[PDB]
Amino acid sequence: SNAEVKVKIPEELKPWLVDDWDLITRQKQLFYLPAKKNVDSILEDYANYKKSRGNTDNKEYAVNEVVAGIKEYFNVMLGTQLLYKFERPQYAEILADHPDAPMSQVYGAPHLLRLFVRIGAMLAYTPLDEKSLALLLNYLHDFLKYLAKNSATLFSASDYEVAPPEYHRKAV
Amino acid sequence: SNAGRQVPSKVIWDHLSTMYDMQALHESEILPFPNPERNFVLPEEIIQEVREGK
Repeated sequence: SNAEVKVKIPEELKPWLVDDWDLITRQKQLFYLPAKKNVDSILEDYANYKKSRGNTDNKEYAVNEVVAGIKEYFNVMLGTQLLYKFERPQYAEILADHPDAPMSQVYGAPHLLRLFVRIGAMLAYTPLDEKSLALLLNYLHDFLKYLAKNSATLFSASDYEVAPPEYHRKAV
Repeated sequence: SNAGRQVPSKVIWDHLSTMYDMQALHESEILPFPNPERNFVLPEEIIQEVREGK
């Protein structure tokens, strides 16, 4: 009966969420490669976007640190709460092959959407008031709005390649 | 572990909270996040909205 937080994940991006899921589970495809269109770059893109429309000091750092918040929020969930058990092989693979590159970079945009899906659940166990949460969800939804807007040239799920039987040997 | 300046909970949310007097809340309820390893799965409502929506 717990009154958990109800956050509407952008229905523009719901097809993409199901697509990503479909790829991993149903299509048996994995994302083993570093994307150039990465989370941090999109974060910066959004951060500068809010500044280019209206050059301000007061909202500048606001966007800046909220973006940094998404960064750290993503870092604390990426490999643990935002990953499938089938992505464990590719995780260790990419991590070993590119131990210099951050996971917020290599996993590209597709893995970004997962953050908002799990964050709403974890924030249900840490319930602040409606007002503080509202400002958080405000900027989160604002980001998601822009995210979905540019999503056509943002997300590339087509990089998911079907994992061969020999690759499955690292999942069993 | 190393190169970790305490917690982001009091560097980012430091300003965010002080700007909103939300300090109270994030001081009483701090963010450690003992986040375990969990298979991401997907909420069924999204799946049915996309697939079974018609």
